[PDB]
Amino acid sequence: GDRINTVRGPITISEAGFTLTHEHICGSSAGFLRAWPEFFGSRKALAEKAVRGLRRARAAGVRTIVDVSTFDLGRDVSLLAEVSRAADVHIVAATGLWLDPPLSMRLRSVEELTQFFLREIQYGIEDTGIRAGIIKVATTGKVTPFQELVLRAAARASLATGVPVTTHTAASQRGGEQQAAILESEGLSPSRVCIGHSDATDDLSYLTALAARGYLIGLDSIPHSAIGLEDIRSWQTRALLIKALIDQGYTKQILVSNDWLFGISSYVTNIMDVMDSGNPDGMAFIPLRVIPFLREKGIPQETLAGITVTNPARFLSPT
Amino acid sequence: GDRINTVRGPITISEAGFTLTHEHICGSSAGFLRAWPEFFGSRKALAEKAVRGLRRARAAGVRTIVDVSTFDLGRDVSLLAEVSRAADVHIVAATGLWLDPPLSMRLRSVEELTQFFLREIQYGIEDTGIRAGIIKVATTGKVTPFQELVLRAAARASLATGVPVTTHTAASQRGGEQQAAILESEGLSPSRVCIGHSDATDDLSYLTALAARGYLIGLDSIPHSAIGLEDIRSWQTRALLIKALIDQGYTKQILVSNDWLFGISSYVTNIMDVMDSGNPDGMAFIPLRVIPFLREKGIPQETLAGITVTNPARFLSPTL
Ligand SMILES: C[As](C)(=O)[O-]
Ligand SMILES: C[As](C)(=O)[O-]
Ligand SMILES: [Zn+2]
Ligand SMILES: [Zn+2]
Ligand SMILES: [Zn+2]
Ligand SMILES: [Zn+2]
Repeated sequence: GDRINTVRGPITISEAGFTLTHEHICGSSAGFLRAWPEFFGSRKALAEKAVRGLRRARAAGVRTIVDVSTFDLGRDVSLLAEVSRAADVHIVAATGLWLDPPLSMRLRSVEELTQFFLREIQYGIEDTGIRAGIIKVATTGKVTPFQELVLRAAARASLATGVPVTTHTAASQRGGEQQAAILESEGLSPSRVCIGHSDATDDLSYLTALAARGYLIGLDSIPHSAIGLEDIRSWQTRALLIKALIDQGYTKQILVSNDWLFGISSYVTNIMDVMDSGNPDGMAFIPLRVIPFLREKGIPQETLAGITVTNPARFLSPT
Repeated sequence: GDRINTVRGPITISEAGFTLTHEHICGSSAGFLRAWPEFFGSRKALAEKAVRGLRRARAAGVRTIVDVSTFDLGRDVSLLAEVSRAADVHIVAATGLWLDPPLSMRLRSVEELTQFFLREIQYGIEDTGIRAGIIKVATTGKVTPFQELVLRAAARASLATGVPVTTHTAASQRGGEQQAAILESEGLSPSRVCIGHSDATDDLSYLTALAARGYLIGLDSIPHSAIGLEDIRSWQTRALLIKALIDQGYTKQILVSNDWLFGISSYVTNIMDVMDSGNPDGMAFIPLRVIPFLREKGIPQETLAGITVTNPARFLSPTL
């Protein structure tokens, strides 16, 4: 496919440019932003903060982000569109389900879920006409029966439309292997799938084996190590996983991001200020800090451009 | 004090008339109706079905319903307003939380939840300006820590505004007991509280003990017995609890409803069809079947009017 769905409409592959493949404008819950905007100060304040942040990321070279907020992460695509336009940064929206499905999702069959994901990709999200360009799934180490249904529905929607699938995994339980087995049982190519939060451990055997099968490896939370006052595991250590996979021959399988946001209600109160204090760069942390760090370790310009431009383009191109 | 908030604005107490105090337009989940309207055929189809159902209720004497759908039951107050205007039936909307709070609610403190309930009562729901006139709270048998926070936030919002609290219980587990204990610890008067789904038990000692403390008793799911699930008890057995509480001297404490809905996504697919087959009268079941049954059992008109008109008016009218 020669075009990608964004919250402002379709764009050509070449227009995506430097792309952060796992980000959020807001981390919330379905209906929450509209029912309780003053949780974030106001909707206007949240939008203004997001625009300031996206504009700074753009100044640092970012051209596109993929907002991997699903329905149950409180995705408000109208907000995504507002901020995309004002920051002049492309935003790709997601369908799928994260870890907080309400009853009206949890009690659905695989066939029903498949039709929901297809609606969001092929028709539009809500009444907005904005179409999703990626399918987000989350599991909790040992995949539950419902999460298995979500994975199967995601695979079927991907096979029907060509849009990729991206996952949430938990640290330590090597969640990508369980996810990969289920997705392949549906006939989905690994080249359509990113195993996310893969920078949460240093298990290189796990990462390389997935990469060797053709999975994209989401090293997508690099600055999360900077949130704490003095995290035992540094952001540099997370960033060195990028170099490790390059050195093993898997440059083409790497996707990098911040997994940042501008507001969060899906966590206890006041975490946003801790996050912003630890990583004032926000979404600009990848281009301003991680890229120069890797350059200094001797990774060539061509390799960094391949990771930040070519790999996301190949991933997002409907195939 | 003389006015109740509805989805079309304030009404006077006298305007409420025959009021069904526990009902739903749609039983769903936050965000769901707008993300997947075709689950219900279409939004338009859902709306039209609800308008017909409310017009039928109106023709059977109903003038107001209290839609006790909370945020997490997917309450869409814009839908309520549209259907209210088309059916010419008053609808009182709810704040509070039911049994499916999302993470962004589950992680909130009691102070935060209190602010949310207050905003929905004092400012409006979403950006609609439609204010809630009741606070709904749900618990399961033994109250969980989060449900306790919800109860306390509900009490605090009620005490600040005069708006009443109505509950979901598992009557078979005598759930009203733990609810009452928590609500009273906050200084809430039982006369501001309806212990709901109380018709799901035959334990009259449980019901009368609550009534003796001044709680309103929600005998609010009568036709759910006419459907196959829940229990083997008949709807007449449930309706006889109304007579039982009258005879025990608690007429003033009784509230009656159907707990009906016109669409449902927070259960298995097609359950709405099963429900409609078992209760073709919908929200008209109370006035068309239960009221005549009680008349046949010798309950006088004045008593029935007290239960269906006076008691809801006293309950809903904001009061300190
Ligand atoms: C919304 As997240 C902490 O799973 O990237
Ligand atoms: C929405 As109900 C089944 O608790 O009245
Ligand atoms: Zn995640
Ligand atoms: Zn994320
Ligand atoms: Zn209930
Ligand atoms: Zn109910």
